[PDB]
Amino acid sequence: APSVFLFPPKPKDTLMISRTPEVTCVVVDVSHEDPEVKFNWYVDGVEVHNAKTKPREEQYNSTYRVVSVLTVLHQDWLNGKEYKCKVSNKALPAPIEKTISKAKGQPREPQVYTLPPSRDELTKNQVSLTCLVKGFYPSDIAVEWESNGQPENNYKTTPPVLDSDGSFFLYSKLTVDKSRWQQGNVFSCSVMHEALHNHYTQKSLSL
Amino acid sequence: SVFLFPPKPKDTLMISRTPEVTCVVVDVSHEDPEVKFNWYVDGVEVHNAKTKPREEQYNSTYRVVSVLTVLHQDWLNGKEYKCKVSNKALPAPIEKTISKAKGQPREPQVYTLPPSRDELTKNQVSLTCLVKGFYPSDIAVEWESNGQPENNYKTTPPVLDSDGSFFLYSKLTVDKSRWQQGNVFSCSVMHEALHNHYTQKSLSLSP
Ligand SMILES: *[C@@H]1O[C@H](CO[C@H]2O[C@@H](C)[C@@H](O)[C@@H](O)[C@@H]2O)[C@@H](O[C@@H]2O[C@H](CO)[C@@H](O[C@H]3O[C@H](CO[C@H]4O[C@H](CO)[C@@H](O)[C@H](O)[C@@H]4O[C@@H]4O[C@H](CO)[C@@H](O)[C@H](O)[C@H]4NC(C)=O)[C@@H](O)[C@H](O[C@H]4O[C@H](CO)[C@@H](O)[C@H](O)[C@@H]4O[C@@H]4O[C@H](CO)[C@@H](O)[C@H](O)[C@H]4NC(C)=O)[C@@H]3O)[C@H](O)[C@H]2NC(C)=O)[C@H](O)[C@H]1NC(C)=O
Ligand SMILES: *[C@@H]1O[C@H](CO[C@H]2O[C@@H](C)[C@@H](O)[C@@H](O)[C@@H]2O)[C@@H](O[C@@H]2O[C@H](CO)[C@@H](O[C@H]3O[C@H](CO[C@H]4O[C@H](CO)[C@@H](O)[C@H](O)[C@@H]4O[C@@H]4O[C@H](CO)[C@@H](O)[C@H](O)[C@H]4NC(C)=O)[C@@H](O)[C@H](O[C@H]4O[C@H](CO)[C@@H](O)[C@H](O)[C@@H]4O[C@@H]4O[C@H](CO)[C@@H](O)[C@H](O)[C@H]4NC(C)=O)[C@@H]3O)[C@H](O)[C@H]2NC(C)=O)[C@H](O)[C@H]1NC(C)=O
Repeated sequence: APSVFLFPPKPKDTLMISRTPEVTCVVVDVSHEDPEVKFNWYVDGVEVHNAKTKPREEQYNSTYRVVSVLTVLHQDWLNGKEYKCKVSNKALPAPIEKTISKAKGQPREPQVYTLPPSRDELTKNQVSLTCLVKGFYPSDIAVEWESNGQPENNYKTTPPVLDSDGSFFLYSKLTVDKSRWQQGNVFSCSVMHEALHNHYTQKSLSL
Repeated sequence: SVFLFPPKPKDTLMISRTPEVTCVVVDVSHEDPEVKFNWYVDGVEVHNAKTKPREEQYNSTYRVVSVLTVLHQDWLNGKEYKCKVSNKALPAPIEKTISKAKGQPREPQVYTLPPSRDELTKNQVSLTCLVKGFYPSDIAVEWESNGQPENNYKTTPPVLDSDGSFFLYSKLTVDKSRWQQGNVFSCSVMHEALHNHYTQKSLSLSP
């Protein structure tokens, strides 16, 4: 019998007016015997009609996969609207329902702090530039690094972690050739979040 | 449904502790709840597992569990632990295997980072412990001061770095005053690839 997965928009998508945030309702394990899928969409319990439902794609395990995509208003998502996908199939005793929304709670502003490498790490060929991002809510967030207006690609960011006050934190780690750090180049940690002014801040780091 | 859980990292690294592998069984009904367990170590049956007396969950389903005690070195030497389960609702007995992640162990580099200047505005401050370059990801991190344990800390999960090794960050939050006074704070790290399975690095206010 069929299964349903509801996917939220990307954090970046909801924070920038230029981007297009979407909610996606994927349905898997639809059979040949009853292959028709109907989708119904609701926003805060109210039906909407603007969703674009893709034609169904057969898969290698001889089950059908069908996707539906609802485009979402930036402010609706940020204002906490609930997005419901109702999925109907003649193989299902009742239509499956999933709901998704922005995590509930008062948004909190990220504190962004850049940390230089430890003295001890200077023995090595490469060094670690650390960006601590703390006290934010909800956990939806995007983090990036750049230098001299151009993007630094050798970095990893930890997932968000629930702190003891109910807020979230994370760390991002940029790895650069020691030489570059020594020369005095400026490195910048960019952070995108709803509780930031213009949904964006950045903090710089150098010696 | 059956889920096989490994030991806690701390348990396998200290001879005093008792590492255990746990075989948790979910969705057990009242009509046919007569669960059995068979355990094998490297394909060889072992009879020293203790099965837990049962508890029941919020739904009509029961939550059931068995626990096998494990030799420290067996787990560190990569032995395979198999849990076999039979039930009246089951067409066939479910079975699962688990073991330590394969690969050459790699030693953690541990670096302590003091708070950013900007965070000094606040009532509390963040002491950061960067732990990098370790393999496998099983690891334990702790903080202490004056030989006594600091409780107000959180540690990120391990994150896969670009070289195939893992890193993480641990964040200790202390009252700003304490940092100012010049107290010494220490980040303790436990891992298989460390000498005596243990290292620690200290942090304090350096004029
Ligand atoms: C038959 O085949 C199909 C398709 O398989 C084809 O494709 C290949 C994979 C390959 O196998 C090929 O041979 C086949 O032709 C199978 O469909 C698959 O079915 C599984 C379920 O069995 C389904 O479930 C998992 O997927 C969720 C994540 O999916 C995203 O990421 C995947 C990679 O990680 C992608 O493959 C997938 O497309 C999808 O990708 C995202 O798509 C959106 C929309 O397009 C994009 O916007 C997005 O960017 C993109 N991301 C990425 C990274 O690409 C995963 O989340 C599901 O997890 C939940 O379900 C489990 C319960 O089953 C829970 O254990 C789990 O915790 C998750 O749910 C939690 O709990 C509940 C929900 O249960 C929530 O309330 C809660 O919030 C949630 N989170 C928690 C608790 O934290 C799940 O693991 C696969 O996605 C699906 N594959 C595809 C391609 O659709 C089918 O199984 C086969 N059938 C049989 C019988 O064999
Ligand atoms: C009736 O209720 C029960 C009880 O649940 C209670 O929990 C509450 C939160 C509440 O919501 C309510 O549900 C109840 O009060 C329901 O059962 C629960 O749900 C599922 C059963 O479908 C089951 O499996 C999921 O969790 C697995 C891990 O659970 C650990 O962590 C949970 C917290 O996140 C704990 O709740 C849980 O106890 C367990 O905790 C660990 O336990 C050991 C004990 O030894 C400790 O040592 C350990 O420290 C401890 N804590 C933690 C934090 O670790 C999870 O692994 C499962 O995920 C995999 O399998 C899914 C298949 O369902 C895949 O979809 C998914 O991708 C996962 O990943 C892949 O799995 C394949 C194998 O399938 C691997 O090969 C592959 O490598 C792997 N890839 C990955 C990860 O990339 C799964 O999500 C819960 O355990 C169970 N809860 C309990 C408490 O037992 C039940 O649904 C209800 N009944 C009905 C009919 O609905």
